[PDB]
Amino acid sequence: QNPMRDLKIEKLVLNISVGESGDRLTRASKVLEQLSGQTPVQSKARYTVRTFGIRRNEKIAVHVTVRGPKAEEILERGLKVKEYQLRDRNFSATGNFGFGIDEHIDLGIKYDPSIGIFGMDFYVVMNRPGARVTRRKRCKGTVGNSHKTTKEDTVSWFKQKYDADVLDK
Amino acid sequence: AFQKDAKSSAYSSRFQTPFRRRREGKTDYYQRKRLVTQHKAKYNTPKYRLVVRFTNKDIICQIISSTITGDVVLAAAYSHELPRYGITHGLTNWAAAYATGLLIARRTLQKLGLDETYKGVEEVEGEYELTEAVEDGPRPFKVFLDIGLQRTTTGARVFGALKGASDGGLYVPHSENRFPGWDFETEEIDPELLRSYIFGGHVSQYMEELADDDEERFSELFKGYLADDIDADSLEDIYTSAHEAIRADPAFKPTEKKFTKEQYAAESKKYRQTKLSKEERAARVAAKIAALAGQQ
Amino acid sequence: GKSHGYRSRTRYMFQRDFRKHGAVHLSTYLKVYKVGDIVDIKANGSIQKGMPHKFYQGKTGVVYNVTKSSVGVIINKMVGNRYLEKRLNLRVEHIKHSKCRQEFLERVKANAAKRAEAKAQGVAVQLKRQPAQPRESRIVSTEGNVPQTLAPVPYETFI
Amino acid sequence: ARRPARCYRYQKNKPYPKSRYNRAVPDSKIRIYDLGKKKATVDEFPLCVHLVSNELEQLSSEALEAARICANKYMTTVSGRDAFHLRVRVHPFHVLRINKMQQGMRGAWGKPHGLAARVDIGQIIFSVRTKDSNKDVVVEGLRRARYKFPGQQKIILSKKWGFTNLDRPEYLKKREAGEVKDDGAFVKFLSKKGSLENNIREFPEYFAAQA
RNA sequence: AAGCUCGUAUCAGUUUUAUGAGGUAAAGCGAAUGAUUAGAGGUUCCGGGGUCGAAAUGACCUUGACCUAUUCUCAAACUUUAAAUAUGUAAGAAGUCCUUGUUACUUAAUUGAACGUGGACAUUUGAAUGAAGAGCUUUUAGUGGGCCAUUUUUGGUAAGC
RNA sequence: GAGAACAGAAAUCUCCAGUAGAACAAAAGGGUAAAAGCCCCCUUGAUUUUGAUUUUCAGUGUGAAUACAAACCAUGAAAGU
RNA sequence: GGUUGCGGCCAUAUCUACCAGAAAGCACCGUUUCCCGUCCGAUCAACUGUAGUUAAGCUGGUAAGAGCCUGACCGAGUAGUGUAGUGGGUGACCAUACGCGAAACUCAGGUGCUGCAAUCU
Ligand SMILES: [Mg+2]
Ligand SMILES: [Mg+2]
Ligand SMILES: [Mg+2]
Ligand SMILES: [Mg+2]
Ligand SMILES: [Mg+2]
Ligand SMILES: [Mg+2]
Ligand SMILES: [Mg+2]
Ligand SMILES: [Mg+2]
Ligand SMILES: [Mg+2]
Ligand SMILES: [Mg+2]
Ligand SMILES: [Mg+2]
Ligand SMILES: [Mg+2]
Ligand SMILES: [Mg+2]
Ligand SMILES: [Mg+2]
Ligand SMILES: [Mg+2]
Ligand SMILES: [Mg+2]
Ligand SMILES: [Mg+2]
Ligand SMILES: [Mg+2]
Ligand SMILES: [Mg+2]
Ligand SMILES: [Mg+2]
Ligand SMILES: [Mg+2]
Ligand SMILES: [Mg+2]
Ligand SMILES: [Mg+2]
Ligand SMILES: [Mg+2]
Ligand SMILES: [Mg+2]
Ligand SMILES: [Mg+2]
Ligand SMILES: [Mg+2]
Ligand SMILES: [Mg+2]
Ligand SMILES: [Mg+2]
Repeated sequence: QNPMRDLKIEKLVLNISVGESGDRLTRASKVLEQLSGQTPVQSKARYTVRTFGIRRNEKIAVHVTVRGPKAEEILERGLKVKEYQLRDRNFSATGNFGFGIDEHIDLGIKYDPSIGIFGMDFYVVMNRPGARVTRRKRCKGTVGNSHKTTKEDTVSWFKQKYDADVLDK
Repeated sequence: AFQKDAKSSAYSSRFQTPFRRRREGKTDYYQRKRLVTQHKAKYNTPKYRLVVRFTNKDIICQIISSTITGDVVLAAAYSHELPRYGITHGLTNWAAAYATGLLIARRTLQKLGLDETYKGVEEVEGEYELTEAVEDGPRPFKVFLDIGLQRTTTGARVFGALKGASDGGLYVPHSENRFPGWDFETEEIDPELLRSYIFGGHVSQYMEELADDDEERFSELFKGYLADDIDADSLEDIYTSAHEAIRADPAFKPTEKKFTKEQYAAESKKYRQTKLSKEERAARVAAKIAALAGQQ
Repeated sequence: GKSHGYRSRTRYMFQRDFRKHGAVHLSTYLKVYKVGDIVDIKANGSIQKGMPHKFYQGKTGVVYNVTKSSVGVIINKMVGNRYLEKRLNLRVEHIKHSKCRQEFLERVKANAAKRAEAKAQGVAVQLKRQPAQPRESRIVSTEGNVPQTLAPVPYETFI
Repeated sequence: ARRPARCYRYQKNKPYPKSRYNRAVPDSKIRIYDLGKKKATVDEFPLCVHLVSNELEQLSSEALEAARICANKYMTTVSGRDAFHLRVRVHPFHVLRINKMQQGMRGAWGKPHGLAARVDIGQIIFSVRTKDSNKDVVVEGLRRARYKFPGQQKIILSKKWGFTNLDRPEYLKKREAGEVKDDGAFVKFLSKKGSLENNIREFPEYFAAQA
């Protein structure tokens, strides 16, 4: 049965992978600030590569997580840019989904040649109610199979509202 | 689950399971050991915790000692006993937590005999105090807060219960800095605020600020405050009389109870599946290998 | 060169008892010790503080003193041709109450019972312990049981 | 430069494996332990004959391999390279040292020299499976590998079907019933334990109690 | 060597009983780690090769790696299990139970902890065997190259090493 | 393992599985999972006094270690450490 | 008998897959004025018990289930071992005498017990 099990969106997490720190990265932070409204979070390189031109702990890529209605907007507003067509991939067998778009200008958000042009990673975490059981302190449990988000259940949820397309096979 | 996930014999065999109350996310043993253990030169002297727990909107207060067989409840007070004392709603909140502690404080200290000596503070101006040792007479009852897995944040209601047990006359060693009105940026306690929380004036001010700025929400939540004709201003005297009510007769009314234990056993055992016999289970296999196997 | 440090040779000796790792269960600290108790010493690798030296592993002694976290034990360790008195300061995790006297404490309050319950009856006691005696005579029946005659079997191989 | 095999014949030292603590050891002269038709099915080769050791001694890899040749060679050229499965049952895991050579006896711990298999009394060295009609070819096969070894070993007719664990009638009883299904070179057996579900999936020809 | 204080007393290169400790031997490897022979069945948008091809997140052979259920063989410096021999403690009068004193320690508390005053029960008084007794003190010699045998066992092909 | 623009075997983001297969300066062996590991917050108990104890042992010394006593402090709501 | 709070033992309590759960409880659940914490009221904090739900947790049952536990003249008196001989054998090794005695294996049975306080057709 299906009373309380519906489907909420847990969170949407945008992320910008840039191959360095400094000006180019603090700009990618400005992009996500005025887009999220919440201040974003920087990430440091995990090790050193030198073909990717990075030293460990270098400050590579900012990102942010957004929850609730505010995520529905940046979902749809970016979903538009994809013309509401994903692939049979893009959906994890564990139930979430994500895509990516170059040129943040292509959803809202004017240009500013002092801020440049950046591409993004949109990723969207789906969970039914009572997902707290996994995340709380006391009595931390796991969600039963007849609750856990599947790929099927999410694609069928996606092909419905938003009226988008799955494509591929 | 997922095919290439899950688990082998090897894995499951050599797996050492945690304790029960750790597999249940109920008990923090690292802190349990450090709360329970007694100085080995005090021998059988019990070390009594104050267990303060919060269900969804019921408050448990137990003064508890330990034994290798189990624990031992000296006295216990639940915040759902507050109706007896004049609190019918919002018995979860900070000032509900306070009173429940004061209930547990008066309750034990009574059945101990330290009732008339060691009354604690009747005033409740909210100044910082712990109950002092009465000269040439029994030292106070000593009890240590068992917070459980509750997170320690400044203002949290787990320390509300502390304040009521401490103001009730128990000796419960505590610092100030986790009470609301603890100034972060100076070590200073605004008491005019802490009184506001002991009497509920943070909830009363929600009522008032939701009187003229919206009534859609003020009726949704704060519903019952209408239906009994209680609007904010009286909230202070409600609790102020509950304190009087508690110190007057703490003695713990048990429920009248209606239907003997044997009764509850009967009806509830209807709804409980019972196990099987190997003979019954052997017949279930023999059935399967009849049908499923032999080509219909 | 040689290596003689304090915990040398103790690899399996301080090991944890398979699938028994982790915290020590809480009873270990609820147990209560008084001067005069006999305790057995088994060191617990998980508690590095207050650890007995490996020589006292598997050794029984008598507590001479009791402190916050610890009991002192005295052990007769024999060096050369004599015994010397060693006193050890042990965390309670390394010490369990000894059952070595329980058959004596059982037998004292038992020998007290059959003492009173006999004398008040007019004596006839016999409360000292006796060893296993040879068994008495008996008559084994052939009823339903006739001897089944066995012989040695020949050589086989079966591999 | 190979010291006469007389020198390592007996088991005088604790097992000295190639290890993190050894590391320098050479390679076994015998690298292949399964010869002839080893893809063959369990039903194909009922007759099993072992080479069995009567001593507690040590067999060099160089004597192992040299015997493996002599036995597999005789068998292929008479009964044919598909007529038998020769299984060397003994792996030379234990390293023989040597003190090569100026001081004489100071600091005499040797360096790896060769490898040997440590062999029990009654422990099987070679195992061969064929069909009963090939017996006398197999037996003379091992009998010549005998000459390649130190110390008495005796050839023995197995009471067992091939390399299986079952005596020939007990394998037949189980195989004409449902319980036995093919694998690899070996077989698998239907267990009366475990999930009933895929116990029936595998072994479909049981659950009749007939042919 | 000199003794000295005592003496059925206390004593033991022994057993029995009760209760501990141990990771050697064996054993184990379709249990962890590490080694090792053989196949069988699976999984690749993905290690490489080849036919089809404009290609494909293409299909088809293919050989590897992995996964699954099996299979042959091993460990001084591996191991779930786990001996035999060897080993700690206990088997009473320095014991057991009652009553209720002392304190500055400890308890919420005459609560406890420790040490006691007063009271109850004798040698079948608490297993075996032995006991030309047990306990104690002082002072001083020589020695401080060792070697052999059964069993365990290291280095060495070995050795009367 | 399954997912996300440039992004590839290796960059950052997310979910699932995860008895520890990691990490804890260093050799190895113990030990450790709401920790003993990782991130953060507050600090100086790495302090004062002088005894006992364990290993090595002659039951000397040294090294190292343990459990108390008497201070003065740290930290935590607290038990504690 | 159920449930809850605090437990003891710490897999007969774990794992995998499904089914069932009355009343109460627990829970999920609603809000962000306040104390408090976050990149994000997801966690954490406060407020509501109002506005919803048995879906999840939780409890139980099912499975020739994985694991785990217990037992047995199942294996096996086997392997190993203390003791003995002017025992056997060139040796490697082995047999016997008086004792002690496993592990795997095989088979059968089992799948948490339980302390304190409160609560409940
Ligand atoms: Mg198995
Ligand atoms: Mg664990
Ligand atoms: Mg804590
Ligand atoms: Mg050394
Ligand atoms: Mg020395
Ligand atoms: Mg230390
Ligand atoms: Mg060297
Ligand atoms: Mg020969
Ligand atoms: Mg050893
Ligand atoms: Mg070993
Ligand atoms: Mg061995
Ligand atoms: Mg074994
Ligand atoms: Mg292995
Ligand atoms: Mg491997
Ligand atoms: Mg390919
Ligand atoms: Mg003895
Ligand atoms: Mg005598
Ligand atoms: Mg005499
Ligand atoms: Mg001299
Ligand atoms: Mg001299
Ligand atoms: Mg000298
Ligand atoms: Mg020395
Ligand atoms: Mg040193
Ligand atoms: Mg209900
Ligand atoms: Mg359900
Ligand atoms: Mg729960
Ligand atoms: Mg089972
Ligand atoms: Mg002999
Ligand atoms: Mg023998």
